[PDB]
Amino acid sequence: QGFVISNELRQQQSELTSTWDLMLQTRINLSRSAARMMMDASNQQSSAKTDLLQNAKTTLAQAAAHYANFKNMTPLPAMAEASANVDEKYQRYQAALAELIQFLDNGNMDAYFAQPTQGMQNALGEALGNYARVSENLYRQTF
Amino acid sequence: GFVISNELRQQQSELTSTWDLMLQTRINLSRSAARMMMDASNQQSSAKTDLLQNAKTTLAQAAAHYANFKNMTPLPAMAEASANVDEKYQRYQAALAELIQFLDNGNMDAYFAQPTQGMQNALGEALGNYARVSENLYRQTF
Ligand SMILES: N[C@@H](CC(=O)O)C(=O)O
Ligand SMILES: N[C@@H](CC(=O)O)C(=O)O
Repeated sequence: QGFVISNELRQQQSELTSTWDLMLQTRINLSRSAARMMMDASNQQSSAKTDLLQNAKTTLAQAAAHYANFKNMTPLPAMAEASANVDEKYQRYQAALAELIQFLDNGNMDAYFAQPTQGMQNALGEALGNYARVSENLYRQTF
Repeated sequence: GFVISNELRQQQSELTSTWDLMLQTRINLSRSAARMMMDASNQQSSAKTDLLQNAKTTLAQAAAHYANFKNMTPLPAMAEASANVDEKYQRYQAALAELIQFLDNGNMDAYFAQPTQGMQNALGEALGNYARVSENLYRQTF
């Protein structure tokens, strides 16, 4: 520990980082799945793969595993605002990604491309970037 | 308060940003190639050329962050060990840049055939190894 339980803040950032990266690979997988889905316009797309969609399911499960860990460890009262905003945000992005797997799972390319996914993602990154600031800024104080 | 721990955190944020932007580049490229398969009226929604262009941009910013990282160094043995991160980054960056020209030149065969995921994994580990060595090994050793 030390700097306001430095190790703690170090572990939470590790969990959030892995959760974040894992949600990004989930989106990559969906996308690679979608691009390969041959059912568009004047083109046969590419090697029809649903394994990639299955992968998406797995990575989202893994990201959910890490967040579950971030949520069950020594919660600091000062990080209460930052942590909740991280929750307004994670639940929305995780639900966005699942609306997507559900669309690719039923051939609903109507809804898949139309979903404003990037906005949901940015909002989480903002929340995550904010958690990082709070954990250091004026939080590195007292030692 | 130490020069070592402080420069280690600074480097962690530069790498995190690089990694994120390279992941963001891959996502932008993929969304373009998907939109490139049907080409259903390119516009605000079907921002295919626009996603290809954003991919060029996020990759350029990744490059910049790495610049800051390589533009500094006080740690001895660490760097020696972590020439691994540079190798893996050198590799993955070229992979992303090549996918941009394949997509740009409409070479879909080449875009899908490239073993991108293998190169990104290699980098993610190099990064996790950097953190392994930074943590304790230096975070305690000064
Ligand atoms: N809207 C979805 C699918 C797509 O546009 O390719 C996304 O942002 O991933
Ligand atoms: N090989 C490229 C394109 C694709 O396979 O979707 C990638 O893995 O990003």
